[PDB]
Amino acid sequence: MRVLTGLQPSGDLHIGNYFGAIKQMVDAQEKSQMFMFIANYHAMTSSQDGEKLKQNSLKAAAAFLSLGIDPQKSVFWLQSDVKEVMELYWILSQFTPMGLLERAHSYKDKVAKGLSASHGLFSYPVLMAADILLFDTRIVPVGKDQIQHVEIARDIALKVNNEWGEIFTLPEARVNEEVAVVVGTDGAKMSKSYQNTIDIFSSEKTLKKQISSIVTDSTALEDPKDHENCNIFKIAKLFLDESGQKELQIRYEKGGEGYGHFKIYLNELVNAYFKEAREKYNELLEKPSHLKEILDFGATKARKIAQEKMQKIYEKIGL
Amino acid sequence: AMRVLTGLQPSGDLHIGNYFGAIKQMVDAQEKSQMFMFIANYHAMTSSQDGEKLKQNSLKAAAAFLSLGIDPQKSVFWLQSDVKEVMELYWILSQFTPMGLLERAHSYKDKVAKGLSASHGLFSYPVLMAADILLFDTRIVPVGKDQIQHVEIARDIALKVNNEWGEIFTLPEARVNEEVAVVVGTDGAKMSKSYQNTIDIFSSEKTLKKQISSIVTDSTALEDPKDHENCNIFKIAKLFLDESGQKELQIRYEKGGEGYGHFKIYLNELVNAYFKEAREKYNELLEKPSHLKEILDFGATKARKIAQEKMQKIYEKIGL
Ligand SMILES: Nc1ncnc2c1ncn2[C@@H]1O[C@H](COP(=O)(O)OP(=O)(O)O)[C@@H](O)[C@H]1O
Ligand SMILES: Nc1ncnc2c1ncn2[C@@H]1O[C@H](COP(=O)(O)OP(=O)(O)O)[C@@H](O)[C@H]1O
Ligand SMILES: N[C@@H](Cc1c[nH]c2ccccc12)C(=O)O
Ligand SMILES: N[C@@H](Cc1c[nH]c2ccccc12)C(=O)O
Ligand code: NA
Ligand code: NA
Repeated sequence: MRVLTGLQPSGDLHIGNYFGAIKQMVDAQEKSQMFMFIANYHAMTSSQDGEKLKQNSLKAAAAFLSLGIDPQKSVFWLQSDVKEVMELYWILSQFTPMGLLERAHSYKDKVAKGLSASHGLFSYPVLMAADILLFDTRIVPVGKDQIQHVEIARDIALKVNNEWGEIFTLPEARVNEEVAVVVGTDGAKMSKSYQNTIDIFSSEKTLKKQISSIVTDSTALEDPKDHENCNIFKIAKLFLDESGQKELQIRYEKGGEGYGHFKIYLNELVNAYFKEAREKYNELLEKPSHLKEILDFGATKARKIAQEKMQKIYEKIGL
Repeated sequence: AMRVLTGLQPSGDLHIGNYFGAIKQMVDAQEKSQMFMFIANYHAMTSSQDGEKLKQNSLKAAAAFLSLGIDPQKSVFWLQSDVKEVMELYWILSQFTPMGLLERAHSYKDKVAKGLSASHGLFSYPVLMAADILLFDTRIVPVGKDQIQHVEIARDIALKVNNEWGEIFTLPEARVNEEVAVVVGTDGAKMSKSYQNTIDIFSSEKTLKKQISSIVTDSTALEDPKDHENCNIFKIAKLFLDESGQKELQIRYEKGGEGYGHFKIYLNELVNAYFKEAREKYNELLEKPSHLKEILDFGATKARKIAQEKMQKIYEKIGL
């Protein structure tokens, strides 16, 4: 069962991304050969500022490598280096009823929040179907809002298979509901669109600003504090084993220590936890030639698989 | 010396109406125009996914146009799918294409109006066509009224792109070719495949004999003078005859003593001799695939160099 994950290059990774998905992805690499790609063609649907898009791609590559993606075990590349996905995209469009795409909620949702009503935004799910189907993907790890896109991919595969014979694997979404939802600085679900994030690859000065923004109770410094509902505790939990959690909890219930101290402590836990990844990340961005090499290594492996599939597709479509 | 670009998407068998109505003009434009012509095989995928047939149609189309006069040395002639850059450009242009432009395309509207369901491919092809045009800095796109809106769409995309990124694309213009003398079919009506009134270029002599035999004549006795002004044999023969050739035929008509059966026999001789070289070349290109490939490969290298230069500029703007 091939697992394939496309990764958005847009924006800074935050601890919610890390504990909610990335860590699981990294720890799954010994279980099977996993496929992961930075989806920079898809990033063009929300911006055409090339200088920014290009840096976003480099940074995303460096972030995921530094967080534990192993290019030896896995197949990790930049979407735009394997150009076969473009041709399959066009071929798959001949099998995609407009009806299927007009219904898609993701286009409506993105338009409603201000994105441009463009052909690229509308066509987003077809290109993603090409990503999935080109590599005979069985399982697509996604957030809940990308489930329908995977479903669209499958519907397309069914239409192709019905016409051409069983040439595509039928993909299914995998969402993990087991995972804790990481609260942001305001108490709501941590997300970039809420600007309530604690970012992984920021300077200590920047991280301090973020942690300081965390909303808390009005409870006096002297009085016992409720750990169960405290955002700081809730985030600290991510960095603490059983004893450390209890030790912090005990500081909460004693009084004489304030949330300002708890924030100081959280800064320490966060800086220490991602210390190694941050240095690796800055190290990769400092010498971009090594990053290009890692990405090229990954592309070579993905391209071989893509080229094998395209040869079969070429037979069916007459290329 | 403005660049003229035409995508070619033939269907069924080519007939003398396609030839004298469009192809000859295109062939003759080569010496004094900068002509780019491609077999639009990506676009043919919108109405068929029968790969076996699609592959053959492409080979036949390339062989046919080469046989009838496309000069690979003078012009740039290639198979669309050999220059893959066009797919990448198509995706980039989609980001600059508002939905309303494509929703208003008649090719999509007409389909939905007659009840049918449309594929994303049908909806999206004006964008791919815009990529075809813009990739090569086309100034002039020779098209049928059919296609005017598509060129306008390509023009709107280019303007949007240029507004965002600078001088990236040349603004293309449609050229409707006017107003070419219609070719009469075997039945008196305009020759067309829909009517089954055609005379085909690359058929067997048996099939040509059959088509010519079907030409509608008048009931005039064998020996009597024939009226060349109303005769479809004569009207069709004119295409293959110079002014004094027609005159010699017309004398034969006015003289009498020769029947329409004999004029049809004559018409066969004219058509077979006129296309003899093209047919032999056509068949040769299909029987020895390597020769056609060499020619298509050459065309593709000339077009690809231009496409690569455009993409280098595009890459700087989109971050690739
Ligand atoms: N606050 C969060 N808590 C748990 N998981 C999260 C959180 N934010 C993102 N994820 C995970 O990361 C993925 C979605 O990332 P994404 O939506 O692009 O980032 P963002 O939160 O900024 O909007 C999903 O797998 C989701 O499970
Ligand atoms: N009878 C004709 N006389 C003049 N030109 C023609 C004729 N039939 C076709 N053409 C030319 O050939 C081109 C393609 O026509 P096409 O759609 O292949 O014909 P049909 O109606 O047989 O399908 C047109 O752009 C037109 O200019
Ligand atoms: N749409 C995905 C990114 C993506 C692109 N192609 C994919 C293929 C498979 C899985 C995910 C993707 C996201 O928003 O995160
Ligand atoms: N759409 C054209 C063929 C075509 C594809 N791309 C083009 C670019 C320019 C001119 C024509 C084309 C037709 O139906 O005949
Ligand atoms: Na978000
Ligand atoms: Na017709």
